[PDB]
Amino acid sequence: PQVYNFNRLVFTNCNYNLTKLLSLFMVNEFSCDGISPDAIARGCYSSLTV
Amino acid sequence: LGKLFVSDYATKVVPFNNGFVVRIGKIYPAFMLGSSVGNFSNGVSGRYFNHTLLLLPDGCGTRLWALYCVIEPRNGSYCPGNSNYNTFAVFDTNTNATLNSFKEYFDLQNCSFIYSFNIEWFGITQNTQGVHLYSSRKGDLYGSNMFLFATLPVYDGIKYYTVIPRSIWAAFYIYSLHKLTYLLDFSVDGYIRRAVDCGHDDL
Amino acid sequence: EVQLLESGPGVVRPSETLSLSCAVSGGSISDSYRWSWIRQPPGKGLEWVGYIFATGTTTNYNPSLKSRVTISKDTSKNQFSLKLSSVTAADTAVYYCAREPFKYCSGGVCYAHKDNSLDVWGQGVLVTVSS
Amino acid sequence: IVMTQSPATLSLSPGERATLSCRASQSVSSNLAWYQQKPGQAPRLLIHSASSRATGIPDRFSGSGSGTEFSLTISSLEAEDVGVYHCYQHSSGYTFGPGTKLDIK
Amino acid sequence: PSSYSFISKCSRLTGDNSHIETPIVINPGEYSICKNFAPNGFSQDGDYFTRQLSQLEGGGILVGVGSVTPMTDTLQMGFIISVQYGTDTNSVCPMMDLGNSTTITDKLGVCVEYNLYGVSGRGVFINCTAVGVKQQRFVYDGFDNLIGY
Amino acid sequence: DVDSGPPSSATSCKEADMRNSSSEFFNKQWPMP
Amino acid sequence: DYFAYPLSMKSYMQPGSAGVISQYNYKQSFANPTCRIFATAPANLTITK
Ligand SMILES: *[C@@H]1O[C@H](CO)[C@@H](O[C@@H]2O[C@H](CO)[C@@H](O[C@@H]3O[C@H](CO[C@H]4O[C@H](CO)[C@@H](O)[C@H](O)[C@@H]4O)[C@@H](O)[C@H](O[C@H]4O[C@H](CO)[C@@H](O)[C@H](O)[C@@H]4O)[C@@H]3O)[C@H](O)[C@H]2NC(C)=O)[C@H](O)[C@H]1NC(C)=O
Ligand SMILES: *[C@@H]1O[C@H](CO[C@@H]2O[C@@H](C)[C@@H](O)[C@@H](O)[C@@H]2O)[C@@H](O[C@@H]2O[C@H](CO)[C@@H](O)[C@H](O)[C@H]2NC(C)=O)[C@H](O)[C@H]1NC(C)=O
Ligand SMILES: *[C@@H]1O[C@H](CO)[C@@H](O[C@@H]2O[C@H](CO)[C@@H](O)[C@H](O)[C@H]2NC(C)=O)[C@H](O)[C@H]1NC(C)=O
Ligand SMILES: *[C@@H]1O[C@H](CO)[C@@H](O[C@@H]2O[C@H](CO)[C@@H](O)[C@H](O)[C@H]2NC(C)=O)[C@H](O)[C@H]1NC(C)=O
Ligand SMILES: *[C@@H]1O[C@H](CO)[C@@H](O)[C@H](O)[C@H]1NC(C)=O
Ligand SMILES: *[C@@H]1O[C@H](CO)[C@@H](O)[C@H](O)[C@H]1NC(C)=O
Repeated sequence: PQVYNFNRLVFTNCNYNLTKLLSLFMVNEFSCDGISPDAIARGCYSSLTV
Repeated sequence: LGKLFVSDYATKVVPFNNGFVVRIGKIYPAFMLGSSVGNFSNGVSGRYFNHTLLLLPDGCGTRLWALYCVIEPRNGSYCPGNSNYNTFAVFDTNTNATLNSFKEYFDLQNCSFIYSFNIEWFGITQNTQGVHLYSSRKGDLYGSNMFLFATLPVYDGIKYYTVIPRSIWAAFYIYSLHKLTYLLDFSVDGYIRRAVDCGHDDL
Repeated sequence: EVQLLESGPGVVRPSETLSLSCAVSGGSISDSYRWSWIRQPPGKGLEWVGYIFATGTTTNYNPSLKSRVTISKDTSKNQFSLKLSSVTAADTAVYYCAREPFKYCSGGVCYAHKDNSLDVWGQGVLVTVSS
Repeated sequence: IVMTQSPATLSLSPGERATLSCRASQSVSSNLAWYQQKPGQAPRLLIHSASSRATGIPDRFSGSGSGTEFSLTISSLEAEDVGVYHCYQHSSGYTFGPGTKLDIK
Repeated sequence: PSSYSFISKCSRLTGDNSHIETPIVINPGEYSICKNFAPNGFSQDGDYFTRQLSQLEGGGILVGVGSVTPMTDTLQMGFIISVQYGTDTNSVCPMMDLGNSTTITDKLGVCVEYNLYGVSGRGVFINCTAVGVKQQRFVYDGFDNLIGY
Repeated sequence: DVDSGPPSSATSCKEADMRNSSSEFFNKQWPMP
Repeated sequence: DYFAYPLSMKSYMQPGSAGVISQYNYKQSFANPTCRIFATAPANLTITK
């Protein structure tokens, strides 16, 4: 969808293959605050909002 | 059964700021939470546009349906889409008892999800991660602390809720939640049995 | 249906301002996208004079008019008027009240493109500059 | 911009395949209309897109074209159709065409 | 999609002769009130929308305008990712092979690196009488430090 | 996407007796702060 | 440390990337005052594509 009608996914109790997601998409620019992308890849968290 | 004995709850619309907590008792409250609210074709207030969240107890108190649908008022007699319309209520005569009554008034279309929870205090809050339902049943039954038992993928900010009348003096009280500071006393077993509201008074 | 009769003088002296009044008789001012003025010198093609938004005070004009034109609306009397200043013999024409309609007004939502073709016109009042 | 209409004074006969033509200085995004003006009458709209016919217009009218070239096509040359046909564009500014002219023989 | 589109104006026109144009803005993480006009996307640039807000919405006329930009050769997406720590008994973990579930009966009293349901660290595990709530898997102290499991 | 069950076949809705808060049946207060 | 690198993938060389460049190709060391530079070689000089 468009920016103003964005879809939100919340994950709580699941496992996901971050290698698969990054193999598909090609990042052009990322800017993180309070966490790094590699930190997401190497650790667990109580929730993930996309 | 004859005519239904109900109240004005179906027409009143009240804000949903920070959520509410409900004291039960036995009967279970029925709610209609939505974002955009207007009025029907008869001028009676209480129409919810777009996706609306329904919390409908069912199964003689053994189930709590959770629906996120678009309710369309049917144009039959005594129904919300007719010239004559007083109120809508959910009545008993079956695990689909109160749900069938609701479908007699509205037609459910584009239901994103339908959930059933097998089942006091009840409470609902909304956050960036969705609508959270809390209940004291997940903890000790004799206790009053509410525990999370359902996270619902409803991400549009709910701004209004309506208590749906029910026709089976069971009374329940709804209290508003606020971003307060509290002093919670956890015992050895972990449950809270004594609290202080810091902003209540000076002491 | 909306019918747009307009009223004003027919003879305007040089440098004296020209005022016309077009009152709408079907619906209201607030049931349309924007209301516009169109002129046509005798045998010289049509010409766009400007328009006024039905909601809001935003207005646009023909740049060839040197900002001599002020078109306002008054919802109380259900009319929108036109003022052209410093009138000349070269400005004599017939002025057509116009309307730009919504594509649909359903529910409580009216949707119109950024620029639409004029749909319902008035009869037109013929002015002249002389002495 | 500067619109134009080619066939100037295209007199006709009852029953034809009358084809007008209106060309723009630059391409318009199909935002071209057709208007018909009887002698001493407010202009009456015909089409509000490339070929989007408007309400009340008899089916015999069907324009065509996009970008820089357009046309208005009439076959049944009925006496209630003799007159003047402007072309209006709202893609850039708001301007009207030179104006055609038709008559019987 | 057909084309990229976004809201350019979302204002409340108040009353009188609509001479006050108050813009309605959003809060971080929230949706816009003008998204209900063209939820699937704006058809053309500069589309105009109007709506009559009821008394339950502040009153006035809600004017919405959207803008449309052409689609690119490759679809370009935008992501906003947020995480939370310590707000659940379970966790979301990536496909990291930590190994296999081990036992602490042979390691009581010895400092061992642990990763328990997404919560990781080092500590000494000692058999104890149950305190705290059972379903709440973790017992934290007054400083958000794990003291029971 | 959920099926939500078959649409209801009831031709008409059931009449409900409307009572305002001023009625003695629902005006009874049992405070529970 | 110089190498050929497309400008479209310059995001994969930022500190903290989870992509394949950091894991398997190059990871910048921040033990010394360092700068990362992406540029374009001269068109008709001795540098051969
Ligand atoms: C929350 O709920 C509200 C409803 O209260 C939704 O608002 C509706 O949104 C939809 C989708 O945008 C609108 O649907 C459009 O309606 C137009 C109505 O115009 C004519 O059609 C009806 C049909 O009977 C006539 O009765 C009416 O008088 C008009 O003559 C349709 O024309 C549209 O169809 C066309 O849309 C575009 C046009 O470019 C193209 O895709 C097609 O050509 C298509 O044919 C369209 O269906 C609807 O009008 C809004 N109002 C109402 C009352 O329904 C909100 O969208 C919703 N919020 C969400 C979903 O986030
Ligand atoms: C681990 O501890 C459990 C729980 O016992 C508690 O902790 C002990 C340290 C002691 O303080 C007990 O009094 C506490 O109640 C042990 O489970 C109990 O074991 C005892 C002895 O066999 C038995 O009589 C009880 O019925 C058990 N109770 C339960 C609920 O299981 C357990 O045996 C300990 N295991 C080890 C390896 O030390
Ligand atoms: C996560 O997904 C990736 C992508 O599907 C998996 O990588 C694949 O591994 C198989 C195993 O031989 C290869 O045949 C594929 O070619 C790989 N796909 C790639 C590299 O794109 C990876 O195995 C998954 N993670 C786990 C833990 O299984
Ligand atoms: C009670 O009604 C619900 C309607 O929401 C039924 O649930 C659906 O039933 C249909 C038909 O059996 C299925 O196709 C759907 O997949 C069901 N959806 C869900 C979310 O349950 C439910 O089956 C009914 N109860 C019984 C016992 O049949
Ligand atoms: C019912 O909705 C209409 C919608 O425009 C509104 O005008 C009317 O005031 C509403 N009824 C009441 C009692 O406010
Ligand atoms: C809602 O359901 C109808 C009925 O099939 C369907 O046509 C429409 O696309 C659905 N809308 C959404 C947003 O899923």
